[PDB]
Amino acid sequence: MAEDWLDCPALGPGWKRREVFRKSGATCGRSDTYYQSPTGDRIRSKVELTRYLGPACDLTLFDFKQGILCYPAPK
DNA sequence: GTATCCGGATAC
DNA sequence: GTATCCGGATAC
Repeated sequence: MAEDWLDCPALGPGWKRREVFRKSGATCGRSDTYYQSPTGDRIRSKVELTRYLGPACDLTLFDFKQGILCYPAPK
């Protein structure tokens, strides 16, 4: 178990992101990144992330393939 | 029972 | 047509 859990500053402390290069079947070869909340919540995408954070807390600067906030805020 | 992963579904 | 997110299923 434990494929590769890496930190995820795209949200805050506690968050963890992982990479999944498929395993087989038909979709084999695709890479899916899964990340768990910072203290209790399984999110598999940005929407799921926007859920535990609230609908008003959008995440357009969050990378679904990396799990990081490339840019914090403009002004 | 847990855990991972596979596959597709939907959307306008 | 593409893109993204979700869900369940299986596994032993």
